[PDB]
Amino acid sequence: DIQRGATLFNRACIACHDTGGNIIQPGATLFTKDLERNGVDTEEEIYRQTYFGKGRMPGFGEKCTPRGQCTFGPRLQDEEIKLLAEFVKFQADQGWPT
Ligand code: HEC
Repeated sequence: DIQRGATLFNRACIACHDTGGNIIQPGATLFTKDLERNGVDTEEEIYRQTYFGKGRMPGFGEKCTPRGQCTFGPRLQDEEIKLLAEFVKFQADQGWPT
């Protein structure tokens, strides 16, 4: 559900990945070229990074561990992270339409 994925992305991701970008770390946007260069232009890789995190990208998964590498907010359920990974892949493929 793209409507549902957009809503969840808007509240859990968009402040950092504004319209597909990255306000913290240049080179690590959600655009296809950056995802590709970073080895993560697949739903499975997007899911894994969202779940466990990397660098200053917090992990959101329920079993993300250790505590310090994960969001200090609530964790996301597996189904939510799957929706988000699908949504990011779809948007990146589409070129992040505005
Ligand atoms: C909400 C759940 C999300 C989702 C789906 C993603 N993020 Fe982030 N992200 C942030 C930073 C600093 C990075 C770079 C980390 C590094 O260089 O080691 C990332 C990276 C990603 C990717 C990979 C992008 C790439 O081109 O390699 C993906 C798929 C991704 N994120 C998804 C920063 C943040 C945040 C700032 C506090 C927040 C919030 C999020 N990300 C949230 C999400």
